[PDB]
Amino acid sequence: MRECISIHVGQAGVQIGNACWELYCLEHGIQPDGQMPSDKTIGGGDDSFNTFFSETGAGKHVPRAVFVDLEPTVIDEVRTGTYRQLFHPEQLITGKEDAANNYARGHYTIGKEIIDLVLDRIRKLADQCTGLQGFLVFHSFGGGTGSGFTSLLMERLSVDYGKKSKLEFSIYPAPQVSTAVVEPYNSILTTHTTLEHSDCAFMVDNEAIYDICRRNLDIERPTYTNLNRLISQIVSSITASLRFDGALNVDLTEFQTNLVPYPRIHFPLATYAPVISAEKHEQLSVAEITNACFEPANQMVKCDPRHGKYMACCLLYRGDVVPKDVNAAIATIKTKRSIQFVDWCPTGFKVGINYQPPTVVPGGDLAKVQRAVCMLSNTTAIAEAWARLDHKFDLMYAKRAFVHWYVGEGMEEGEFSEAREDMAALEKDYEEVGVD
Amino acid sequence: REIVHIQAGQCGNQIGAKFWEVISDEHGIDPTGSYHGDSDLQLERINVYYNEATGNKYVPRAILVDLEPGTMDSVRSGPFGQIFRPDNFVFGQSGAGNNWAKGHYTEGAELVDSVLDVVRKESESCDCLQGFQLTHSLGGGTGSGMGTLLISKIREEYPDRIMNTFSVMPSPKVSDTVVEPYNATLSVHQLVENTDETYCIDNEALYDICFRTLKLTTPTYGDLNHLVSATMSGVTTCLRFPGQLNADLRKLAVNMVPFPRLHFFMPGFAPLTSRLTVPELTQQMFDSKNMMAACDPRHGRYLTVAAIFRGRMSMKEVDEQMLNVQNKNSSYFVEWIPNNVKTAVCDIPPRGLKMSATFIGNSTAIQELFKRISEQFTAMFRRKAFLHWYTGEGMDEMEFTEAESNMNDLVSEYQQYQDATA
Amino acid sequence: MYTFVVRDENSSVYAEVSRLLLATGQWKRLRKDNPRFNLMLGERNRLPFGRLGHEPGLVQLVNYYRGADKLCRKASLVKLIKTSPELSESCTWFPESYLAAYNRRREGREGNVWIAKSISSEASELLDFIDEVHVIQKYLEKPLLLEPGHRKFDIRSWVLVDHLYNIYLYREGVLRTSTNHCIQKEYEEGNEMFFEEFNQYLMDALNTTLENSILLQIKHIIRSCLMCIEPAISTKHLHYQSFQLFGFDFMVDEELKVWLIEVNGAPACAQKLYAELCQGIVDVAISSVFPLADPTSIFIKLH
Amino acid sequence: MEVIELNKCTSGQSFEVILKPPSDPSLEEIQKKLEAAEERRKYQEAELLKHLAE
Ligand SMILES: Nc1nc2c(ncn2[C@@H]2O[C@H](COP(=O)(O)OP(=O)(O)OP(=O)(O)O)[C@@H](O)[C@H]2O)c(=O)[nH]1
Ligand SMILES: Nc1ncnc2c1ncn2[C@@H]1O[C@H](COP(=O)(O)OP(=O)(O)CP(=O)(O)O)[C@@H](O)[C@H]1O
Ligand SMILES: Nc1nc2c(ncn2[C@@H]2O[C@H](COP(=O)(O)OP(=O)(O)O)[C@@H](O)[C@H]2O)c(=O)[nH]1
Ligand SMILES: [Ca+2]
Ligand SMILES: [Ca+2]
Ligand SMILES: [Ca+2]
Ligand SMILES: [Cl-]
Ligand SMILES: [Mg+2]
Ligand SMILES: [Mg+2]
Ligand SMILES: [Mg+2]
Ligand SMILES: [Mg+2]
Repeated sequence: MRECISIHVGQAGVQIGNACWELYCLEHGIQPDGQMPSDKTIGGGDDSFNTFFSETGAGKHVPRAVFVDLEPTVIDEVRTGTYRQLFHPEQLITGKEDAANNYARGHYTIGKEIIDLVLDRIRKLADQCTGLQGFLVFHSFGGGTGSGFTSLLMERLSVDYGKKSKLEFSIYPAPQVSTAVVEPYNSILTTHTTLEHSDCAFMVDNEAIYDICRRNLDIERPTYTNLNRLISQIVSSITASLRFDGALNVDLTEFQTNLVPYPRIHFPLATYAPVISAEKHEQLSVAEITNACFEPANQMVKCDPRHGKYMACCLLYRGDVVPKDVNAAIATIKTKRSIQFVDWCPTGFKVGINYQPPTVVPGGDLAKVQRAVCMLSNTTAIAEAWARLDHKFDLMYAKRAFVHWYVGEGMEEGEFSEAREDMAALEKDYEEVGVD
Repeated sequence: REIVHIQAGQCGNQIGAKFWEVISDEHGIDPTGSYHGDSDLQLERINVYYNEATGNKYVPRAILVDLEPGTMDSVRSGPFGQIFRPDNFVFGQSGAGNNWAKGHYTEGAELVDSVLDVVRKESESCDCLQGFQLTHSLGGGTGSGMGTLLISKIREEYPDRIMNTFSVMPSPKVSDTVVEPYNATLSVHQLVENTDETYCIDNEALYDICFRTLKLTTPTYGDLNHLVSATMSGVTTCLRFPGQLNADLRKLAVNMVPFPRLHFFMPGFAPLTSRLTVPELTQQMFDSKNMMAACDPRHGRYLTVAAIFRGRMSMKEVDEQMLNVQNKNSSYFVEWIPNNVKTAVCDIPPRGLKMSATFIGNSTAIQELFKRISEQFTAMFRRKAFLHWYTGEGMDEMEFTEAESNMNDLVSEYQQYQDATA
Repeated sequence: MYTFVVRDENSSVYAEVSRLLLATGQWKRLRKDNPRFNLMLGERNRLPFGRLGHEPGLVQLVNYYRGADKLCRKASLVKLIKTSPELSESCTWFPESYLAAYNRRREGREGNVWIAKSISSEASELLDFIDEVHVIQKYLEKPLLLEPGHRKFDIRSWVLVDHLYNIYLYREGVLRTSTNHCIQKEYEEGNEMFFEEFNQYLMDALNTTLENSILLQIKHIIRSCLMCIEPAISTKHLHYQSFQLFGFDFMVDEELKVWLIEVNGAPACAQKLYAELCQGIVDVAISSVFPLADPTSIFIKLH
Repeated sequence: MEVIELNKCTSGQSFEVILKPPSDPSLEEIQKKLEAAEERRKYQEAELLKHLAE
């Protein structure tokens, strides 16, 4: 049993982190006080769930997590919330004053002040591990902490744990719920600095999540709480293989092996179904939920895979599913849909089934379903999201709008252009592997 | 976290005094400093503007400054007068004779360290000081001259904090003395360099609103101030209550200020009508006839915009209405700052209203207000008219020339970005 | 009110469409690069589909289908037909396109002219012409000729595909006669014969009609080509919506069999029809998505 | 449609189905970066104070 350490950075990372651990607890029968009746080896053991939870002699199950934010508002909520007994105070780290939606401020100015404390706390979790796999890092692209501090951390994590895997869950900025005009700057900057240090990053576009919440949960104006409960489902599906007995994506290094042929092209598209309003149902079948994995309207990022090429594709089912029904679903889909792989990869699907249905938060917005699926597919279509972002960047940067705020914090203007050029090369890379 | 508020001169203490009356009410703090509200939202971020004393008393983190005791005697007598920390009244006797030089160089120089002593004491009790907000006029002597002296000195002692002002601009329509253009031009020069955000409150505009809209035959400073304190409530709502957008002074600045010198904001309030749907608020707040700076936004372009809706209403309907005005008048928003209009909602409305909207615009149209003050300044300065009041305090003509030049430069800067295309 | 941008100042057709939208007083033309538009009349190449449908509160519509080039590129079309089971290796109405065929055909005297572009009977003669990517397709050789004149021609049809993937055939087509009007311009016609007259000729000279001998086949071909790429280009559940105007080019042989030559993704129009077609475009393709305030269709819906 | 590597546990199963065959900085350098940015902030702060002293 090899441990996984989760790290939540910035408001978005922290709040998503909150929802995930709530779900994990519900999924494993861990109560908020930390006790886990179904768990028989008190104070230890090497079960699958132990990859995410350590245990104390008292039988408390303790997330292998760290929460970090440059201001205490969001984390204070964890400290006082439903699951406050889960966390050791040393796992929650707060500064006094935030990054003000300024990458340079989060990375250079304030990051420098707090990085060693964060690394110390992580080391304390690492030392408690018999065989650490690596890290899962949750953050926004747009926030000054989520962007700037996260990239500094990722660099330092490469130094202190060079042989370890690092996976990201990244919130890509959407004006619909955006709190800042400069989020494109922070996004390109953090992507440029983090690229060489991340092995696999799952982008979640708030625009996509927003629309799924309106359209399928009949929510008129989704809040972060709505958004995060959905996002947590998707994350739970992705991390299930690490926390339960299984044979697919069973350690972090396998996420890369199955999904990332080219290191720089390490952003898999996630697609999830079914999302069903709890305020109403006819249970979708294997064929249907699987077919829904190819509908843009169900993706974590709105783009058109029909006009791109696949490099790899995993299907992750939870609930009442047998291989038979999956293969039949695939066959039918292959002949009615546009699915072109890069001609230097096999046209196939790695498939994982977990008999336990998705769990839902009591009195949440999601309905219980008997079967669900999350498709991870490395497609070049996701570069659409890079192109949109890079475009917004170019509009502001051509007039240097807001640039003084970043120079003001000690960053050189030249870092803007290095970062943009690296993204230009990243768009080029996608172009080649995907265009005829 | 904590903000430190300063009010300087007659105007500054008069709007300052109304501002505390208004927000003290919204937060359920009576004139004795005691809380008596029916909600936690009131007390959740109350520390941004109030210190806490024993007996669960709340005391404004406010410093009152004047070179003349008149207005501060009036404030200590006014309704909420007893709420202010008596140690925070700092005043001279001489006055400033509506003369920038006296406020900035002579009479004011003598009093400034006493103020900084109180400023310091207030900053040392702060868990994490955000920065400062100053209220004042630019047309007089104390608020204008001493106020900008305070600002420079504050910046020297706290160079990494945010400096925010509410600056009342002079207008002939509502004028006390002929030298207001001089005092204002001298002051703008300081503001361009030493503040991060300045809400430009145009007395011309406040008058036109009291007269043409509110249909008031004889607008008084009392009327003018009701508008100002309502606006001040609105623009600080994001700092005082729970919210995601522009929740503190620095995040507001990063969202609203694309270029360091272009930080002069055109505020707006709705409803305003003589003797109420979400569409109604939205149309009015963007209406030139609602702007508290006397400028036509249709004569320029918005670089950035913040809108704060208050009260219980449909978030869905809010979002819709905003996206309409924006997508329907998309010619007036610069194309090279994507998504430059940000919106916030707060469930608590101001006193006496079901809902209200506050508008905060960074428009290039603002250059009109500076061009106006520059024209008035130049009419006199060509003939060195009334200069002796200033040269008599030690100032040289060259210093007037630089101020003029720098303000003219600011105007040219706004025009540059009004002509910029993607 | 509705907003649109114009990113192809050369498009003859949509230049007229913009003229009508404006003349509706309910459409504002925004600047080329203003992203807050309802309707994009996009550039003929490198249209940035990736940036459509991501503007909150705006329903966005564009006048090109992404992927439709698979039909409108000589070489792409051939691949599509050859390798697409519902068109099939052996398809009735498309001329063989790309040696084994050159042999068979020059095995007997019967043959053997082929045309090539991006005409000759000897293979090497134009096979060297190329090198000195192209397609080679049988040159019908047995064209249907008009009298008087004993002359060849081709038929152009205009097809509008809306956001719902309804397929609309403009009731008016034209014959370009002797074939391009650009080459020719370099008979009471102007080298353009329309349907009224050509139907008459068909009745006069051949005792048949346009609908029966030719139009049926045209409808079939159009419906077949477009149904084939529907799953690849449909915008049914996409974050933005497409419509597009196509020009199909046909050749008719002496046995009155219709042959597909190509499809154009950016067609012009008969000068006299610009009015009627363009108005139809705004009616079925635009006003259907963005309705105005407060017939006799010019289109044949193909189903 | 070859189905390979079918593994079965009590909590589900996994397998692969195929349709068609296949047709960085040191601690040192980081510290310098942060320190250089810090010096640049200090220089700008020193210029401001110098200006204020004038
Ligand atoms: N999905 C989701 N997005 C969030 C959440 N919180 C913030 N965001 C998004 O993240 C971006 C803002 O960044 P934050 O994470 O709040 O900023 P930060 O990391 O705390 O950095 P600071 O600027 O110092 O506060 C915007 O695009 C928000 O819409 C959340 O809980 N869920
Ligand atoms: N296989 C073939 N058999 C007989 N005639 C042919 C032919 N291919 C092309 N032509 C003739 O050449 C003319 C134009 O050819 P073609 O359509 O392939 O190129 P083109 O793309 O230059 C102009 P457009 O795109 O507007 O149709 C046609 O009008 C037709 O008369
Ligand atoms: N809106 C408003 N303007 C004022 C008020 N008092 C003075 N003014 C304006 O302020 C300027 C005079 O400055 P004042 O504050 O009286 O002088 P100071 O005490 O020397 O700072 C003129 O432009 C007046 O029109 C007030 O209560 N409200
Ligand atoms: Ca155990
Ligand atoms: Ca590495
Ligand atoms: Ca004296
Ligand atoms: Cl290691
Ligand atoms: Mg935040
Ligand atoms: Mg006065
Ligand atoms: Mg032709
Ligand atoms: Mg062509």
